[PDB]
Amino acid sequence: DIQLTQSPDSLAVSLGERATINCKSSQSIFRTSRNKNLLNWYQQRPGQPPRLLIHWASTRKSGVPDRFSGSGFGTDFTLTITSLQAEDVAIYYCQQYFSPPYTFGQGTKLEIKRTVAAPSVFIFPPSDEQLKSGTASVVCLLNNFYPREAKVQWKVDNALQSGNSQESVTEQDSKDSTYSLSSTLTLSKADYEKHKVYACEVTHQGLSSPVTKSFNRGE
Amino acid sequence: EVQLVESGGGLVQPGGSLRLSCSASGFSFNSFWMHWVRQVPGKGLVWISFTNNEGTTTAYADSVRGRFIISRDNAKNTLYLEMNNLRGEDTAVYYCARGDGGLDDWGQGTLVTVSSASTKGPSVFPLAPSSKSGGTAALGCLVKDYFPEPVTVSWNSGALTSGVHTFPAVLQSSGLYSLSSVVTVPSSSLGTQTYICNVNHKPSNTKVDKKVEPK
Ligand SMILES: [Cl-]
Repeated sequence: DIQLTQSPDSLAVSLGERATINCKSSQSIFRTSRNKNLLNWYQQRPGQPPRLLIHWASTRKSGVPDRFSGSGFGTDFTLTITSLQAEDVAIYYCQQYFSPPYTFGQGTKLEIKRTVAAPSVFIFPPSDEQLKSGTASVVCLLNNFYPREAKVQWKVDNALQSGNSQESVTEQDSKDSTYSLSSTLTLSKADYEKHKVYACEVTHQGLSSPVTKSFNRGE
Repeated sequence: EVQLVESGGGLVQPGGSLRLSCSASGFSFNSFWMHWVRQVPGKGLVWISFTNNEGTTTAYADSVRGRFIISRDNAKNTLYLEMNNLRGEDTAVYYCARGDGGLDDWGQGTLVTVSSASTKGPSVFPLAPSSKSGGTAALGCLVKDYFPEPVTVSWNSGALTSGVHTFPAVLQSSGLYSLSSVVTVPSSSLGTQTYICNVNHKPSNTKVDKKVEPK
């Protein structure tokens, strides 16, 4: 099997700047008879199928912007992206088409660097319908922030919570380069009904100081 | 348009068998190599198999050789992957792709989940907008306690797409998935505009339309 190693694994590049992604093949993938290095580059945007950018190491597929260019010979290949756009947020994969199995690199995850953007914070009490079932889910939403790093603490009657929440984060948006994040606090109905004040405290670079959103159970 | 459409994916017991189909249109099917590639959700592309134009040459990744069989029906414009003796490590989105210079015109993919766990439909709960972000309100749906993936969430039957965030599912301590779909809208719309999340969990035949009302 031919092994392809990409570097780096993660790359953060600002809008308008240049990204360099390398692919090292464990053996030559130059087919003499076709006079081609049989390397493909793909872009896979969040929640989308892969898109072919380049084949034969340096031939751009019709409709792919000239911002994308492939170079290299033998075992060392490079994808260069000039004038980085918001819509370039993706994982980039190299693949050899020289000898089966037609192996992929491990991928390079491209982050778009943009200006700091504070999250909008929203809290949602559990629904009456859910409380009937014996469980309380409290949700804290951090909407459209940058960068990714964010701290979310749950406080119930000012007791800091541990072990009883899960976070989920969107991929960077293709247009505004922001993240959104959900923190869900799960309590038994009984535990929920023993406390009054439910609070979500958010720390992020874009905020002057931590922001708290809270509600009083039954108000 | 070149169109590839994968089907036949779903929940299957370890040791079981599945047959994926890829329906090809908008090109001369018998003129091109065809490929299967898979991706474990949140992981990388793994090449699985290909066939030449007539199906006289085929190859397979090491981890599936002897268990999977690629084939094609050039008369019916269909590629197949027969998958036998399935294991947990075969759980992935399976893509078909047309070979030209590289792999092109990838389909949306079909999810294969190899698990002995039971199908369970989600409970859908509203995330209601309340009397407070200035001119912007958030609302949503909590889609809780389902197996397997995936669930799809649309808003107002696909008419509301701006400001929608459907979060990745988290696996809970129970081994059931949970996710939220949220949307930000003008506060000005809350009094007059109806907001309904359309949740579909096809593996359990669970379709829910949940109206989310300001409270
Ligand atoms: Cl691979």
